[PDB]
Amino acid sequence: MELVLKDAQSALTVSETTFGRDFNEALVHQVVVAYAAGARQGTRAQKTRAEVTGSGKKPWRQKGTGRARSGSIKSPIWRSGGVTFAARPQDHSQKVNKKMYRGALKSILSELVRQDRLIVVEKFSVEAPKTKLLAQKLKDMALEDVLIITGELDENLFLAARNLHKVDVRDATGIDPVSLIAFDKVVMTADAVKQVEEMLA
Amino acid sequence: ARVKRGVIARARHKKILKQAKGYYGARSRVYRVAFQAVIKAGQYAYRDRRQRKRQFRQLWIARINAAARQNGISYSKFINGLKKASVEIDRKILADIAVFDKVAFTALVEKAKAALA
Amino acid sequence: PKIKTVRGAAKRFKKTGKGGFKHKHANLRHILTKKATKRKRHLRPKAMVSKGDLGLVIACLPYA
Amino acid sequence: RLNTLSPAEGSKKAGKRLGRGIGSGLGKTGGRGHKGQKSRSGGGVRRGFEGGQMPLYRRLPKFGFTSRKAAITAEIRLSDLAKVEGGVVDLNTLKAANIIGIQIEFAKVILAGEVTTPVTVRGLRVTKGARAAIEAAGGKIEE
RNA sequence: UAGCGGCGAGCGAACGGGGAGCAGCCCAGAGCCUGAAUCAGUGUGUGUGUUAGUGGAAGCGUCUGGAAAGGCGCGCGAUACAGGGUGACAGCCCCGUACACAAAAAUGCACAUGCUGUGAGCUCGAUGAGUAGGGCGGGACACGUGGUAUCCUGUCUGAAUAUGGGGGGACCAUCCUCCAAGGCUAAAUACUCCUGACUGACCGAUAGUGAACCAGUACCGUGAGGGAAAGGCGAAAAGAACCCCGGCGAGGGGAGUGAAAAAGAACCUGAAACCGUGUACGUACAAGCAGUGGGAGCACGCUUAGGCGUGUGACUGCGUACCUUUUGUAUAAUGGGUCAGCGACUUAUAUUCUGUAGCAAGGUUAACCGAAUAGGGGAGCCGAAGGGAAACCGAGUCUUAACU
Repeated sequence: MELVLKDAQSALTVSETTFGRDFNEALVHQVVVAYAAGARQGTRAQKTRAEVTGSGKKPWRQKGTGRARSGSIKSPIWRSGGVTFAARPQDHSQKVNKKMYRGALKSILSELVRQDRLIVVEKFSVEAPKTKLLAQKLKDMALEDVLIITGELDENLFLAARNLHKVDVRDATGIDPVSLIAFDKVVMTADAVKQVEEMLA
Repeated sequence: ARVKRGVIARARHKKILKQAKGYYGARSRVYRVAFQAVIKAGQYAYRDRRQRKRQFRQLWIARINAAARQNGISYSKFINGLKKASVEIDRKILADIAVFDKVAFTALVEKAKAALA
Repeated sequence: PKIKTVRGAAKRFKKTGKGGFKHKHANLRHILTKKATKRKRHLRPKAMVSKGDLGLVIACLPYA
Repeated sequence: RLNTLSPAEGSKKAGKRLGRGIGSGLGKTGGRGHKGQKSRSGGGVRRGFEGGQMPLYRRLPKFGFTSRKAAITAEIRLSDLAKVEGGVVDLNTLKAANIIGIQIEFAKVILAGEVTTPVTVRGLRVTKGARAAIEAAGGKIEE
């Protein structure tokens, strides 16, 4: 399969298994839900009846008051009392199999090619580390919301995209499913395309 | 994610208490009694969608029996007569003619006595 | 945790090729001279655990 | 399109929530019947408990012993040994190919399917059928 | 898992493998030789960090509005669109943020260096005795005295000491390995009274700390100890000058501020129970889960009278609450005065089955390294082969002298 370059008007020869397969929506959904679940810092705790600051003195005698029977002032039925199934800090990571992660990336890349959301430029670098220059450059290429991905992480490009909200610059190594799906257009350097095919075999 | 449950509980209680307007005392004010009142009203309403068919039929039979005995025949003999005369007018309509149109009812009694003899 | 085997059940049942469990027959340890040799000869080979009891055995032996 | 991805059909089943209402099906008793030891929190009897009758794992005699030596014997198919990288098979050359394990001292070359290349088996026991199958597809067995 | 186990309930290894980290030395002792590496204690110098800080971009017009950061129109900054405030939602109003700098003094760490102490290295010798082991009692080892190795010792004893001794799970022999009865030693590791920065599919005032508020307080108890409730006017107090009733009151009515005082300090919103005032209808000869089906009349709205809608409801058929527990409850069996808020199948880790997704005779990694949800890492686990108590055999195997 060939990818038409935007500026050089060449065609980059790619794998049909990586950039031309089907969209497995179930697989992609599992890897997306799992990625987002991996981001949860699961930090919280409520106090069970054991950890509430009280005493284990029984508040009234078992029998003879006409009150209902009670044994602790830290019961979960009592106000001020201790959550019944109080939470603990927990890990929310899911295992994604490696072939399911790579499969999901192959599906989403194939759909970015198929929906014309994938732009392949030969070079994409900025002159000076200025956000003005990258803003003008993306304005000239009719791109507002964009994921620039470059095979060699330029310093000046990284500093130029750090203030722009919609724009994100990645290396070809650190792409994730949720950003290929999140951003409207993905602009890959040709070197990044080659590195992606080396990653995804 | 703690979920407070004030707003939706208020909506359910209010739904039930709107369905109990007009009830005496707590039956229209207190939720815990208006819930039972609303349900028991539901069961009665079901039961009485069947009984209104039974009650209306016995009303109609009493009116046809009255008007037919006014024309000198009982209800039993009148319905037998009209069935043998092959008249298929149901008894809502025979009750309604028997109130509003005395002459038509007289003629129906003549068909019944004509076929019954 | 990790599920502990009911340990005295592992000494008594052994897993077979299609998931059933074999066991040694009861009644052949002592008092023996009163028994016919036909009983004793039919109690020597090992036997499969019946349908009723596989639930219990699988519960006691979760790794075998 | 993260608001258009969707799971498969049948993959996410709901989850029983017990104790909520009459319509749900599992309210009041949550699916655990009337009183008893099993309808109680924590309630249940232990494994292999038949009331007090002597349990099955305890009215049947115990047999046997564990070998110590069967834990260091292995059992090699013929589907492998095209995997050994060499065309020569010893205990190492199998350990190196991640196929028996480090603790293994004894190995055996059971007929379990389709040797093709000529293989020289060294120092391993070979079954009868698989001796014929190794020697039939070129092959060599010395010991 | 092997094992231990009223062989019950349960307890539960090591070998070996993969990683994190890695570091070796000294005395029992003389001579040669000296300050030789070594650290320790201090001075000084350098570097860096902490304890105050400094600079820090870029906007106006118009419409709604009490007020603009909002709408609309046109500009500018960005290595700065983290965040907070500002009269509603601000990149450009303010404090900041990115970034670049700053220490008279006191310090932490790391090099360098001065002094003191300390000892390198070589040859030769020595190489831990009431000790190892034993008997009795007990304990620790996964191992409950058992066939029980090993370690510890309360009691009684008691060696050999490199042509020697310990171990190799009763025990003996052969072989292998190691040197007890003296001691020091970084890193990987565990924890958070306390400080700083940041983060949360954590809570938001009956929650979150017991404690958002002068809370371990009030209060209770002789005492140890127990232990509350209680947040929110407004953008800004501009928090109500003055007049009238009133007891130089309380409370109110005007006036005034305010966008708004049914935003007035008993202050955002302002529910329900509960209590009233006003209007329509019914109700003083009528018996009961108080409704429901029918239903006249009356009062309000309609309505080209269309004969409907809302409220009430005479009279009439039928009709003994809900829960729970039960063979069976109107039951005179249990529970509930009512409202409002909270209040009960969860979480973790293993195992099995079903659905679904990936790969498929293969599937998959764990710890960890980490450009760090990637990629490495296949140690391992599960499956492709069973039979047998086991050796062993193997698409067969076990039984048996052998099997129709």
